[PDB]
Amino acid sequence: VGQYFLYGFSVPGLYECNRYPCIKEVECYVSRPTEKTVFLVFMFAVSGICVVLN
Amino acid sequence: VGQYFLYGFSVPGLYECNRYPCIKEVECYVSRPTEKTVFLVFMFAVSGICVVLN
Ligand SMILES: CC(C)CCC[C@@H](C)[C@H]1CC[C@H]2[C@@H]3CC=C4C[C@@H](OC(=O)CCC(=O)O)CC[C@]4(C)[C@H]3CC[C@]12C
Ligand SMILES: CC(C)CCC[C@@H](C)[C@H]1CC[C@H]2[C@@H]3CC=C4C[C@@H](OC(=O)CCC(=O)O)CC[C@]4(C)[C@H]3CC[C@]12C
Ligand SMILES: CCCCCCCCCCCCO[C@@H]1O[C@H](CO)[C@@H](O[C@H]2O[C@H](CO)[C@@H](O)[C@H](O)[C@H]2O)[C@H](O)[C@H]1O
Ligand SMILES: CCCCCCCCCCCCO[C@@H]1O[C@H](CO)[C@@H](O[C@H]2O[C@H](CO)[C@@H](O)[C@H](O)[C@H]2O)[C@H](O)[C@H]1O
Repeated sequence: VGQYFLYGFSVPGLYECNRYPCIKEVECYVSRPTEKTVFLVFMFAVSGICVVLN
Repeated sequence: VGQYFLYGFSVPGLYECNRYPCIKEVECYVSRPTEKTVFLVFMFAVSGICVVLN
């Protein structure tokens, strides 16, 4: 449940952030999103299989 | 009238712009605003004196 609520399914390649150091909203880029989301989906499937067995 | 409507009185030292090349709104800085606005005010005063004489 925590993994589902925290990370989700897909990893956004493009992010928009606006904190104190940055004067206005800025656009940052993430590296290798596809591999991260694929492996996250695989981990979620493995956890679901383990839950079903339990 | 054209000078009053176009430029105004004060020259903003800080500008906020958002055009097609710039993804989001960005903050640009102007150099020597005080001298520009002072000389513009002097030119406006000279034009007003000339208008009064005319
Ligand atoms: C032992 C058995 C029951 C395991 C079954 C595994 C499922 C819990 C997993 C396997 C594949 C997963 C799917 C793979 C791909 C996607 C697309 C994905 O779409 C997006 O990321 C874009 C849309 C959105 O933001 O939801 C939404 C989740 C979903 C349906 C996943 C939902 C969860 C699924 C069905
Ligand atoms: C022959 C005689 C009638 C000439 C008179 C000259 C005036 C037309 C000029 C001289 C000084 C000028 C002033 C000098 C400084 C300012 C402050 C200036 O304030 C700002 O820039 C911030 C506020 C705003 O945005 O209006 C507004 C215009 C004003 C009153 C100017 C209005 C026009 C004035 C009165
Ligand atoms: C052992 C048990 C552990 C229990 C753990 C419970 C953790 C709870 C975390 C609460 C977090 C609240 O803040 C939560 O942040 C996440 C991610 O940061 C946001 O999540 C959002 O962005 C992430 C990526 O950043 C996307 O993958 C997701 O789909 C989207 O919803 C949630 O919208 C927000 O609700
Ligand atoms: C010989 C006669 C010539 C007649 C000339 C008539 C020119 C008319 C120009 C119309 C322009 C309309 O666009 C006009 O742009 C100016 C400046 O770009 C804006 O002006 C705004 O920004 C400028 C600085 O950039 C400030 O100094 C000004 O106080 C503020 O109002 C006006 O808010 C907008 O109305």
